[PDB]
Amino acid sequence: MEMEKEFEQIDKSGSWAAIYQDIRHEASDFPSRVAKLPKNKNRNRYRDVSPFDHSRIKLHQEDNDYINASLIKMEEAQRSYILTQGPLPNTVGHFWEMVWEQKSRGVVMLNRVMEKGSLKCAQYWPQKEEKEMIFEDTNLKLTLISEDIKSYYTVRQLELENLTTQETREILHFHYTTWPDFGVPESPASFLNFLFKVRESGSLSPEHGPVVVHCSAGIGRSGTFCLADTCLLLMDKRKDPSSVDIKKVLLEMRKFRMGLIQTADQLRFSYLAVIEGAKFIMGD
Repeated sequence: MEMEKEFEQIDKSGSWAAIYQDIRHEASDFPSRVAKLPKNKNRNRYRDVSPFDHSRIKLHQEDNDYINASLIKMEEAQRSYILTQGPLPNTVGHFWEMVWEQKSRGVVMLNRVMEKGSLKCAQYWPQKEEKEMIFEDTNLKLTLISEDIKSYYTVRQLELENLTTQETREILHFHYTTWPDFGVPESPASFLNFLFKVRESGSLSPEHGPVVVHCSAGIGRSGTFCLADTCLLLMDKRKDPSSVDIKKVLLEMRKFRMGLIQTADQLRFSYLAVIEGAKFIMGD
């Protein structure tokens, strides 16, 4: 069923809550035993959001290999993403350790450091060229190279140095700054414009490791980003673009991380973004 028609159908009948609850009922449940170990309580921002053991990212240290992050592997679309929580004060060094070990080219950030008067993630990158950051627990140096501030997003060039080997790499930070404190955006135009800028950079391409994407919990805004990307890529690839079923793709992605898409408003917005973004994918 053409999603666009399915869309008007749900909208006229006002069934978005009932659709979303079907998804929550059919979604996978797998064990997350490593996340719940007592030695990791201060590595988890929220008690009810954990990586499954089968898909979690492991740090390459013998000490404690745990970080609240998951590998979403999309086999038909040939895309992979790492979804993670906003870094905590005790995990900023683990975050950049992961970015290095997994060979990512880009980091995607969908939240502000402060929202609704409270801190949603640590200030984990440097704000001035001449004031670099050193993560002594994981032996890494991070320097701001350049900054391009636009109306709806900011792009930053960062240098990450492994102080153990003195290798350096360029990391691109893509920061969407205008998601509202409550609800979802009214039009998906600026979110789609942002997604295409990430694509154009090479950060989503198979010559690099998976992009790292995060919001506060790493499941809501972050889920919207990867669901919309994967769905548009499948409409490109398939003989019949109408065969792309957004609810089935979301359930496949939830085999890899719990809770992706947090509200019925986020579900609706994901439909809207795919429908509108298809009006370039099909040749316009």
